[PDB]
Amino acid sequence: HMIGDMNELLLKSVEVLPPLPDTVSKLRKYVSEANIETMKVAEIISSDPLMTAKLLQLANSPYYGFTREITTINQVITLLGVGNIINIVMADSIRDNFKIDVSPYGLNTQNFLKTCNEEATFIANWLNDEDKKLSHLLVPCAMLLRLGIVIFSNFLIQNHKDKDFLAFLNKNENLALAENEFLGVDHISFLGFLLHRWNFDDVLIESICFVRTPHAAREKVKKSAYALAITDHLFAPHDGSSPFNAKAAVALLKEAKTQGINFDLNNLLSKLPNKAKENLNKED
Repeated sequence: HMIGDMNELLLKSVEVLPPLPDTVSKLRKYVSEANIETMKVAEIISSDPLMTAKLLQLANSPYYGFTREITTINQVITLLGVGNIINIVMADSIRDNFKIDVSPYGLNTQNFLKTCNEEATFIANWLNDEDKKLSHLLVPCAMLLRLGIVIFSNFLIQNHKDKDFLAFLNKNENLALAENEFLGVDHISFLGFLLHRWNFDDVLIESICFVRTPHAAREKVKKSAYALAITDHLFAPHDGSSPFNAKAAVALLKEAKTQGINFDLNNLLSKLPNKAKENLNKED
């Protein structure tokens, strides 16, 4: 009600975040059957929005003295070690009631999580050769973006507003308007508040915050804001890779080029998901 209050409630709601059950299963299998490879651990974590957030938070903590300097899952693994990561992923907060459930947004949770992994996979596929440093930054950006609606959904469910929210959203078809109506804030703004409070790096934060206006970001944030917006047009849960959104992704690559940010047009096109490729010529 007071500008900034909702932000603090939401913050409290994510003081404990569980891992995805799939992360727990994959990590337990890999560990039981292993000596440890960091890359295999990274591959499991990198598709988990919740662990991405908690692990980056812990890694940017004053305890380690690299505050606001850790932005990648590889850096996280390097700083934290696999031992801490295992212990955090296997942990069980018995009394904790965090719900991993995007049904308030009209989404199938299992499909949403599977598409998160396809998006993570796409980013690496698209950029690991072309711009490896950007790929390493961008996967966490995209996962953190996806965490927005996971946090919002849990909050709505904990507070018995999820049904009213879904009804409103089903009827009105605009996420930010529904969020402002029920929470007083949108999830992208909240992510900016949240990630600043948790000592994340400013370029990562601002890539997320400027995803809707990448041209308006600071010069050093533009490349990643553009790349995140391209990805989001392709992988957004509600309308990712629609004719409109597929075209809009390609267009954005060409706009970034006008400012001397060089994405290879052909490389993106050849790497587009099938849905997007097939939609590129259809009417909006």
